[PDB]
Amino acid sequence: VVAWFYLNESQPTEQITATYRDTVRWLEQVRDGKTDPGVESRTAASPEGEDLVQVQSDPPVFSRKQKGF
Amino acid sequence: RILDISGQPFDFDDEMQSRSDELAMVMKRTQEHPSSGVTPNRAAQMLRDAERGDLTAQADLAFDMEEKDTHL
Repeated sequence: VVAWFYLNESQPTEQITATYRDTVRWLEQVRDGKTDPGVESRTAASPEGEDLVQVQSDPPVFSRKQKGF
Repeated sequence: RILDISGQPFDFDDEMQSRSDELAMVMKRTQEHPSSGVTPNRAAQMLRDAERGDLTAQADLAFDMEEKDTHL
């Protein structure tokens, strides 16, 4: 869709521009995390990605998993 | 022969048991400090080992406690 919009740069029709706008809106929604891109139909598999959320802390002494006292 | 308190005769040697050449190797020891980063599991493991007859980690831990803690 976006390639066809790029090719029709000399004069774009209403429907082509509307479809391109819908596509870019969907892409922005995907980027913001408001919608999932989906998985390939052949097998359920989502693309790998880096850790969006990460926290750091020192080892938790005195936790309830100690069971030493 | 010198008679023991229990009544069993034995031979008396004036030289120390630690003065033997074979025992000289174990006499030199490095005093490790197991009080760095103490964990309740670690302390429990040290006490459990000392119960069976280790007596080394517990001794080092007691030495560390008697110097690190002012009140004790």
